[PDB]
Amino acid sequence: VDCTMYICGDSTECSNLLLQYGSFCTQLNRALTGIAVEQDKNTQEVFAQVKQIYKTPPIKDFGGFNFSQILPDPSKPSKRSFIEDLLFNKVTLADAGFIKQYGDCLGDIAARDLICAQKFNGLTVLPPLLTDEMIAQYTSALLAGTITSGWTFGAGAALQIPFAMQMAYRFNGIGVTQNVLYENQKLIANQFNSAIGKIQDSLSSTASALGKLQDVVNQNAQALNTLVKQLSSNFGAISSVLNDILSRLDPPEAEVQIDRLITGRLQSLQTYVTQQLIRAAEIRASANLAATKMSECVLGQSKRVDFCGKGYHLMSFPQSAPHGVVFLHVTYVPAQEKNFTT
Amino acid sequence: ILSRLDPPEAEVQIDRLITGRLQSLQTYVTQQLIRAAEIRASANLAATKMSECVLGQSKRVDFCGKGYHLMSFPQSAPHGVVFLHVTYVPAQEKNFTTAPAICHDGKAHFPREGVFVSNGTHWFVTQRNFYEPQIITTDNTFVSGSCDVVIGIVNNTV
Amino acid sequence: VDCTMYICGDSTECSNLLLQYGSFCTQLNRALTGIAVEQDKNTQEVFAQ
Amino acid sequence: ILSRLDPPEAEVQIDRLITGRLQSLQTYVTQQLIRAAEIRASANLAATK
Amino acid sequence: LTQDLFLPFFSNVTWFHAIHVSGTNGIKRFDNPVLPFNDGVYFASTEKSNIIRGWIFGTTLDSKTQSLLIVNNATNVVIKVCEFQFCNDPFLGVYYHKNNKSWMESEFRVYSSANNCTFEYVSQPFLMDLEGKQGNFKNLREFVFKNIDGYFKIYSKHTPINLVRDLPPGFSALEPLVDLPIGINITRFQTLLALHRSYLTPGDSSSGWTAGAAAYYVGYLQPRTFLLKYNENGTITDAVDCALDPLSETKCTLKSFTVEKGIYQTSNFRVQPTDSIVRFPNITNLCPFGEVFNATTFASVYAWNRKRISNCVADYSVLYNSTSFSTFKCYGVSPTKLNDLCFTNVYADSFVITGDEVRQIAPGQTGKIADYNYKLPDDFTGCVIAWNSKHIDAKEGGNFNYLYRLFRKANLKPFERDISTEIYQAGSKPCNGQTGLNCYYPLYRYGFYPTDGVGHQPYRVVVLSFELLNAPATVCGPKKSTNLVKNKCVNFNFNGLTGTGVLTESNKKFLPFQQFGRDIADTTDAVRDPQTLEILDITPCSFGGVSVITPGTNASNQVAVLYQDVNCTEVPVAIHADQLTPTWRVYSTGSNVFQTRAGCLIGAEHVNNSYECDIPIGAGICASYQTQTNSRSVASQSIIAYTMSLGAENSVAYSNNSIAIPTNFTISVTTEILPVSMTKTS
Ligand SMILES: *[C@@H]1O[C@H](CO)[C@@H](O[C@@H]2O[C@H](CO)[C@@H](O)[C@H](O)[C@H]2NC(C)=O)[C@H](O)[C@H]1NC(C)=O
Ligand SMILES: *[C@@H]1O[C@H](CO)[C@@H](O[C@@H]2O[C@H](CO)[C@@H](O)[C@H](O)[C@H]2NC(C)=O)[C@H](O)[C@H]1NC(C)=O
Ligand SMILES: *[C@@H]1O[C@H](CO)[C@@H](O[C@@H]2O[C@H](CO)[C@@H](O)[C@H](O)[C@H]2NC(C)=O)[C@H](O)[C@H]1NC(C)=O
Ligand SMILES: *[C@@H]1O[C@H](CO)[C@@H](O)[C@H](O)[C@H]1NC(C)=O
Ligand SMILES: *[C@@H]1O[C@H](CO)[C@@H](O)[C@H](O)[C@H]1NC(C)=O
Ligand SMILES: *[C@@H]1O[C@H](CO)[C@@H](O)[C@H](O)[C@H]1NC(C)=O
Ligand SMILES: *[C@@H]1O[C@H](CO)[C@@H](O)[C@H](O)[C@H]1NC(C)=O
Ligand SMILES: *[C@@H]1O[C@H](CO)[C@@H](O)[C@H](O)[C@H]1NC(C)=O
Ligand SMILES: *[C@@H]1O[C@H](CO)[C@@H](O)[C@H](O)[C@H]1NC(C)=O
Ligand SMILES: *[C@@H]1O[C@H](CO)[C@@H](O)[C@H](O)[C@H]1NC(C)=O
Ligand SMILES: *[C@@H]1O[C@H](CO)[C@@H](O)[C@H](O)[C@H]1NC(C)=O
Ligand SMILES: *[C@@H]1O[C@H](CO)[C@@H](O)[C@H](O)[C@H]1NC(C)=O
Ligand SMILES: *[C@@H]1O[C@H](CO)[C@@H](O)[C@H](O)[C@H]1NC(C)=O
Ligand SMILES: *[C@@H]1O[C@H](CO)[C@@H](O)[C@H](O)[C@H]1NC(C)=O
Repeated sequence: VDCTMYICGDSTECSNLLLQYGSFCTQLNRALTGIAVEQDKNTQEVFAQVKQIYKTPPIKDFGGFNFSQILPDPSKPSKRSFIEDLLFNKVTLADAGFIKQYGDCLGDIAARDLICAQKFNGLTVLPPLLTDEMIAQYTSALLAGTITSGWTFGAGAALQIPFAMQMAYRFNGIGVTQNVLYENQKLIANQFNSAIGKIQDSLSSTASALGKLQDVVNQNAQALNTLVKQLSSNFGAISSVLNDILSRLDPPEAEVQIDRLITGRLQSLQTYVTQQLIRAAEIRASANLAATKMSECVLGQSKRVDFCGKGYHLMSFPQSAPHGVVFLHVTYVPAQEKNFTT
Repeated sequence: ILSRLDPPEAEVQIDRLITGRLQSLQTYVTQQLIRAAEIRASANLAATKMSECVLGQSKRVDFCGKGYHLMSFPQSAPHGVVFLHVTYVPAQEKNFTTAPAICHDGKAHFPREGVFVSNGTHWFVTQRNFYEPQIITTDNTFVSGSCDVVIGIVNNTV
Repeated sequence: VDCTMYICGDSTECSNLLLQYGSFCTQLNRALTGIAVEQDKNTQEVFAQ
Repeated sequence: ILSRLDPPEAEVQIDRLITGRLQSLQTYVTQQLIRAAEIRASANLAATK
Repeated sequence: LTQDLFLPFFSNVTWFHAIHVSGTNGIKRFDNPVLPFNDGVYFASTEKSNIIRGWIFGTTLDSKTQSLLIVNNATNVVIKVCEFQFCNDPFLGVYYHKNNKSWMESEFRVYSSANNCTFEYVSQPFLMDLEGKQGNFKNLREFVFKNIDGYFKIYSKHTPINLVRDLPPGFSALEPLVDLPIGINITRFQTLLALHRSYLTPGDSSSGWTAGAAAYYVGYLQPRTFLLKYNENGTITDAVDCALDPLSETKCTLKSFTVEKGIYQTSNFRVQPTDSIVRFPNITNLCPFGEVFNATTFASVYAWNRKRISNCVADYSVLYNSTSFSTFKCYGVSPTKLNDLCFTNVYADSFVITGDEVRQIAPGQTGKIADYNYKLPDDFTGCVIAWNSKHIDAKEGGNFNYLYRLFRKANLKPFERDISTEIYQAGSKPCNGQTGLNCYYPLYRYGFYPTDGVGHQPYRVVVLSFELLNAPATVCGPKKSTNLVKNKCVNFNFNGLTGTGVLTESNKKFLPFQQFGRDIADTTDAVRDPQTLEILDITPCSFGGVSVITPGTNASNQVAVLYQDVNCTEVPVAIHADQLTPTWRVYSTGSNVFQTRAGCLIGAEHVNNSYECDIPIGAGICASYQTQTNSRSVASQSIIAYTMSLGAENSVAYSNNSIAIPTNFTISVTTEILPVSMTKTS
């Protein structure tokens, strides 16, 4: 937020009165920049766990498990997974995420768009340091490392292991001896390929990933629109237009009306910044939870109940989403419960 | 203000200073509450890390250190704490040829705590984190069913 | 919180001055309702496992 | 204020009350948001436990 | 951090010279021209021969206008504000005379006459004088002259140097000399030289006298924002011109003189509007104040005769000797802004009351007039004019016109008229339309004799009521319209609606009566030119989104700028580069312009390599300050911009039947730091 452009605009009279008023501007911006670097630290702590960009192996079948829907697709410019392509569509992101250049609002024919109703009033949107293609490079490295090494690349160097020979231990970890896998390897691989097909087709109908990710996109966008509309409040002055006061009244009497607008708009900025700090804390909590879930479900196999999935955790796969992450949790779920005497 | 103006006019100027100073204090207190929450979160994380790394050995990945957690030691610091995490980090990574369920005497043989590595024309069994091969005996192994495992190589199992 | 009843009470004079003043009331209530549904989500996430 | 003063002079005194009471509401709502975060943390801990 | 009139850093300074007839190889010259003042002057002069004596200040430099004169002669300095008739080429008199009974007889060759002197000031002589040598200017004297609110302010400094033909670089802080209350309009100025060789001029008409290479420097002050650093004694020891370069702009948003390595979002200390604009409609006709204020008869207060004032120019100057106003009180508008405003509707409301009742023509008044006769409203927005009129409304027998109401069953509402002339039963018995016990005729006639106290004398009141709507203007002030600069971030004033922004031809369509359009934020974003009917839109002068990338002020001083969301070809148009200092255009055009996905990065050399990130620019690009000694021979460090790397690319050798098993381990000990508490305060 540029302080003078929001409060005063282009007004040497107002810009002079804001000087002797106070030095809140520096304090307000110190808080907003602390939030901004935290948004990059969150993404780093979630996605840059491994610093080795493992290439996806040229093999595409691992004992029957397909993986073609969660691995990167090399056809289109975005080297994202089929499902990651499906996730970046359910989130509208009708905001400054879609770039609006400055020349788009200089030459205009009908009415000024809100995106530059806030631009012309000192409210800018900084872009994230990591490109959405860099997030996809990090997730593809994690999937490769996982499906080709298992436990090993999180605790050290990647040690190659056959996949079905790996799912044997994944079964040994939940209390099921190895032979149960090899004796059901084809049925097990089929049950796995069907569930991913189900999540794929279900990520095309109801728009439920929109739940928590679109909610934070709508929150941020709405706060800026509120901050903009609040420039039409009088706050006790004879007008909410600064050039109306400056046209009718002389400096001694115009300073009384301007100081009301200055106080009201400084309060509006302070409210915005406080709400942003609270939401930044609420999202840092979720980012820490996601950084824990990655290292404990993708780089390992957790014994914690209901932490990675619902049943007995086997493995997990990360998928990048706009301003977030998606975890595909694979569990065991025994279902037959035949009675016995014991 | 109190030197130049009289009470009726000085009260107008003083009430402005009172309002702004109260707002300055309110802002300070709100920022302090937010930072106190952010630091209570870290203090709870440290109280979890102590009881789960120093008073125990955690299986959680990357929770106490980087590799496989062995133990941890606390060190006091100004307004904080330092943890010395001791991990395992296996590092020599030599390749081998492996296969599950060696098929001997018309029955499958799976290992307990093993992966069934193979020397040149020789087969053994090793624990996953450290190369230590044994002979495939009846106690390094359990048996279940016929030989339908997708690879099932042939061996002796003495 | 009903905004006008706290600030103005029953005062068409005050209720008219609060209009041209500003629209914080709406943003104030948006925050309190987000808190209220979270209190139900907490209880659900704890007990309706 | 509304009994002794006329609208032009009563509006000056009322706008002070409006500002003060709006600030009082905003302080309440901010404290409620902070406590709601502190209790959502505990509710998540209980849902984990 | 203050906004005031300052001499910009690295600004143009004009260099003037003299004859030096004893050093120009038998060649002379006479040039100390008349220069503009322009909101303040910076004057410096390296000299050795004490040839500079003082200055002249004024507008016409004739006897028809007052002027100011400063002459430091030897002992004491003389400052006079008289009416001088200066000569076309003024200079001081004698230089010296050795034992001829004429030692230091300084006669003024400056003015032919001095009259009507108002101010006179004498004090000790400025820095130093009476030196005589060559090849070294052992004294640099600097002066800043200001003239604001009647006072003439001089600030000076005196430093010893030894140079030849250079205004020496370095920092300069001038201390206040004098604040003189001379109160004169000052537009031009001129320097006083001491040119004499045993005589002022030659034998007849030439200089042919001592000319010791007089040379001085002149700079002009501009409205700027500076960041001053006061020391323990209160002396300014350092400053920053916030409008100089991107680095200064950063040291002003962070009010500090040292900047750490990083990228900083920046406030707009960049552009300043230089010219203003007035565009009023064609009215060219004066309002009928000669017949509204100067009439044979006015209305009675109860029949107060509202009339309207359509297209005309409202110039209250015409009534200055015509009438004297005892009351002139404006509501919702200031009396000093009535010349800069155009109104869409105006009304008159003329009547006559006594002198003691003129106070009852304010908004919230009570009384016989404010209750039963006139009753101004609460939100008036107008001016109330009143003036004694005993010379036209008083007769030697009495003037029994101008009735007034005294009895009414209820107070009048705002701007309501009443001529009811019924009988007003005061008690409870019926009135029957007959004046009796409690029945009074409600209108009574004022009696205006010439032998009355000033409280009972008649007063003519005029109550102007105007509005300011989006309609076209009808009444305008005496402001004179200027041209229409429509690209250059000016101050504008179209129909009394002022502002500051960039005017530009618009494609918006207005309704036939609309004069301006607003936005979601109540800000004027388009205005109609009332002289060409053309609609043109307004753009802010400030461009937001400028981030300055610096490697630290204690490491270097070269920076890179990031113009967020701006095409690299439209940077000079977005920041208004032609209105910037030359040290700003270095960062609008460039040898190395790099178009990132965030915006245009100007100042850094885009390399094709990749490193771990040092200063995050955004959208995948980071930047750092790397040396080039291995990149080029005798190469200095610079700022590079690269696409950060996510780590070493690797590949796992996967297959159906191959496993890797470790043969050795590595016990490692890593640290983890967690804050547990913070400082508790009360
Ligand atoms: C040089 O400046 C001196 C400053 O003292 C002035 O001397 C005055 O000369 C006038 C006559 O012109 C006398 O009436 C005053 O008595 C002198 N000054 C004093 C001591 O008050 C004078 O303005 C300049 N020129 C001369 C003649 O010295
Ligand atoms: C400025 O000087 C002029 C010229 O001397 C003054 O005008 C004369 O003033 C004298 C002194 O009272 C009168 O006797 C003359 O009748 C005036 N002449 C004319 C034609 O005006 C003038 O008074 C001076 N003004 C000031 C401000 O002192
Ligand atoms: C406007 O006129 C109405 C009607 O003539 C006035 O109301 C009446 O006031 C009289 C005297 O106070 C009462 O006897 C009547 O009962 C009222 N009639 C009604 C319909 O209420 C009213 O006072 C006038 N208002 C003004 C300010 O002039
Ligand atoms: C794997 O997935 C692809 C794409 O969904 C599908 O067409 C195919 O039937 C699956 N089988 C293979 C080749 O493993
Ligand atoms: C037997 O199993 C069924 C379901 O498997 C269960 O509903 C039932 O309660 C069990 N016991 C008896 C006695 O039927
Ligand atoms: C300033 O000086 C430069 C360099 O000598 C010259 O090119 C330019 O015309 C000057 N500008 C002004 C305004 O004097
Ligand atoms: C202040 O002034 C005194 C004497 O005028 C001088 O000695 C000192 O160096 C100055 N600066 C300070 C005290 O910082
Ligand atoms: C102005 O008033 C003076 C003083 O009565 C008078 O002499 C003069 O004629 C009037 N008119 C003008 C145009 O000065
Ligand atoms: C005012 O009225 C008088 C009538 O005596 C007339 O002579 C005069 O010209 C009018 N105008 C002015 C400006 O005095
Ligand atoms: C107003 O004046 C300008 C120039 O003085 C002229 O071009 C224009 O036609 C006039 N009329 C209108 C309606 O602008
Ligand atoms: C920048 O402008 C050039 C020429 O006008 C155009 O070719 C290019 O596509 C533009 N790029 C952007 C990002 O605006
Ligand atoms: C960077 O690589 C591109 C790709 O060919 C090339 O066009 C450009 O000249 C290179 N720039 C430098 C500075 O090496
Ligand atoms: C063998 O091991 C090395 C490192 O231990 C590894 O780089 C390589 O890919 C493995 N496989 C083959 C076929 O070399
Ligand atoms: C394991 O590594 C250490 C590292 O120095 C080495 O000294 C030791 O001999 C190794 N053990 C082996 C090769 O068995």
